[PDB]
Amino acid sequence: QDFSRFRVLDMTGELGPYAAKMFAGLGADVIHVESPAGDPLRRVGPWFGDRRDAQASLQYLYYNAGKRGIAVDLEHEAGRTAFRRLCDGADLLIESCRPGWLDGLGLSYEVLSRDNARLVQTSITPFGRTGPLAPYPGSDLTCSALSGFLYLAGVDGDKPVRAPDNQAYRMAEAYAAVGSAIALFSAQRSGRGQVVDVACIEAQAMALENAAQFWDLEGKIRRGRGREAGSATLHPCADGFIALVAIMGRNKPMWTPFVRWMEAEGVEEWQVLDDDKWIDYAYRTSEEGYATFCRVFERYTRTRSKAYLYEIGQRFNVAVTPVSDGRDLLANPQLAHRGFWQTQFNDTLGANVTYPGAPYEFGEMQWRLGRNAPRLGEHTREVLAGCGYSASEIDNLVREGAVYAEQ
Amino acid sequence: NSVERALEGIVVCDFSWVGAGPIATSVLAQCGADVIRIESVKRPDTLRRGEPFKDGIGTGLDRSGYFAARNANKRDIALDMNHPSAREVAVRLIAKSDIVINNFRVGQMEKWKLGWDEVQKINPRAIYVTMSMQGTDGPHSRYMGYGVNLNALCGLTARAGFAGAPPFGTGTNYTDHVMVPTHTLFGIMAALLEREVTGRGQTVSLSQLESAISMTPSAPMAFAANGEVLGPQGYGDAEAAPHGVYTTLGYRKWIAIAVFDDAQWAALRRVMGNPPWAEDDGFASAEMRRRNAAELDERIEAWTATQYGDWLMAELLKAGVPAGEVRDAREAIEDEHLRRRGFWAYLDHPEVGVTLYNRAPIVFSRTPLEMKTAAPSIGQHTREVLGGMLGYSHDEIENLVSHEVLV
Repeated sequence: QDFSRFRVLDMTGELGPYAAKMFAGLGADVIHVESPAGDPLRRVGPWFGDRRDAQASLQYLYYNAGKRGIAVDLEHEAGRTAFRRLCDGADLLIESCRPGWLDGLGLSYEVLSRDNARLVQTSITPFGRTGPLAPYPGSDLTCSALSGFLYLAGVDGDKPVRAPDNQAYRMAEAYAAVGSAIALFSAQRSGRGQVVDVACIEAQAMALENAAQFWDLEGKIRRGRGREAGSATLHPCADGFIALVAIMGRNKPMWTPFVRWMEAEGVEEWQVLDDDKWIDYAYRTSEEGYATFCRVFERYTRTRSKAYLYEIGQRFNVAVTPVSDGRDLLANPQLAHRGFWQTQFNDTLGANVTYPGAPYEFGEMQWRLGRNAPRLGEHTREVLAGCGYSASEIDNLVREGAVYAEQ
Repeated sequence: NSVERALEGIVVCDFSWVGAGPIATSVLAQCGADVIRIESVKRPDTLRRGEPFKDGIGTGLDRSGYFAARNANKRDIALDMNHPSAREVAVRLIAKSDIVINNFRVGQMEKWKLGWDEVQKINPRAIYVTMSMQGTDGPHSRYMGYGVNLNALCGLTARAGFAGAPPFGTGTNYTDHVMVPTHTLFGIMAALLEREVTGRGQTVSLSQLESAISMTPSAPMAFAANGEVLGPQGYGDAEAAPHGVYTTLGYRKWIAIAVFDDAQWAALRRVMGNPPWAEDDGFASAEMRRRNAAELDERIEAWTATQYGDWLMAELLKAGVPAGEVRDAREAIEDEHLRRRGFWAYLDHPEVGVTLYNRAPIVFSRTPLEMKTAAPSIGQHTREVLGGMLGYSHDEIENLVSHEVLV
């Protein structure tokens, strides 16, 4: 019944959680496992209003919608026993623990899969479970730095800027969901799971575009796009910025519609653009070519809004888009037509929360947001009962601090 | 010598020919799937003519690392699909394929009588994958864009920049590289998992814009919740302090350092030699380090500028402080860690010799990814596939390719 037959344990924090969310979105039984200290993602913003409490992190609410929540202390012998029982009944464990931590607690993959040969265990870490960086801490910025990705977010000698929403983490998590699903598929057929090791530094090296090949093939170090006239360039307009791809390569058929747009709008000096010199990459990246392009085009763009340029540029069959802000996104009429934004009342917050919606559509499966993200230990009791614990054993575990159940 | 591959026996009919499609099928090919690219010699993949080229020599169609890095391990048959006899060949292939994926203009496969309706009858086990910029119906459904356009449209670019400055984005066509291919792959695997139960394939459809927003939730969620646009923050962070990019010795040399709690701040102070300035009350708490971030960054950079970044990175990591040099592509290629992990792979090619590729960012403990063959030339496997897999007679093959239905 969609993915309902798959049980996924999700022991993740600031790093990790989008991977189990993807399983939850197709209906899997996903259980978010926290320590009694709480998932650290609960303590990072942005925030719902002025609230700063454990349910107020918009990221927490988003990445952990569709999951139940339990709290287990794996530093406690009793907790490790409950965790082992949970794993005996799990198809998939996704976790972002420090390399070596679970092994050091006697919870290696071999232990976790002893009575569950099909178990898949996916580890999401900054650098991997192994190798010379595995002992050492990493964060979104420092993974981005070490992977090569961060360096590309600038030109010349300028310091680079960060991508938003911890893309080191998100890239690893997306590939970890893919690796998890591939190993799960393989386990369906072989009866044997395995370990799936996804490192942020490797996942981000997937996003170097062609920088690694520029070095291997030509001995060239590249940085970011943005200074090739009319080709992946950003331009100021009346109320923000737009992104333009009027030409790539020697593709004059891309450029001619752009010249027609400029002519039709009566842009001053549009004839400067009506010249085959713009078909040459070397001219487009020259200081005079880039400066002249910006001079002509931005005299026009500065007088017009994002929405106007999007409408009119696309009317002329040119690849122009707005540099959308959050208000633009919520107002986007295509996303409105598609029903993308999902709003779900949150009882803990006493308010509606709006979330991104489905990243894909299926002929037979249904994507869904799922339940509001759990409170700390919200489902500890009902999940342990599901694994065969009675009340008294569970009350033992709470009183000894091996698990935490909410009020 | 028994090698286990997670997607053994899976066959992919791959019409995709630029953008995210080929990146997704590259991963399938590393898992043991037989990915057969359909590529017409009249309509070659445009990346074949894109730099970088071996030694900067862009002759022919088999020298581009832009093309090559996305196409290892694939087979390639040259079919002219607007020739009538070519359809019958594709039909035989679809009859043997688990996955059909394409990028043709909306309605083209339907014009060839190769839409889902017809594919489901050719092979009810086939999974039929398509994608669009932002959906195939709705007010913006005919709009055009590339990865850089989607970075802008999805909200990423506006939040990738220094405060008060023009935004930058990632410097790349980022949405193409990880966001879209990982969601495509997860959808494919979900359909494959469901098919183990139902025995039926189904359609998988992706809006690239919606896949991108799904990994960049903060911009729209913060505006929806709070009615205020969430601005970009350069290379800072909302919680960590200090958190930034700092000069070290050498050309365009920077180190990323990110401190998340008082213990890591004490460690950074220790590595700095415990200078009295860092003992000021103005830096004693995360909250004060955030408040005084500008001064803090100036003082940190005055010290890092006197240091070798590799030595400083190592000392900080060994003190438990997240740190990483801001690496260029050469440094990533030469990294001890990525090389010990086996991320980089060199493959021999009949025209360009041994050149650099990489596996996808997944280390499977039992069914590891494989890197076997360099990117194919157009039609490299035409005769092999037609004769060995699709059952055409030697005579029929030479008839199909003498009449130049296939090359």
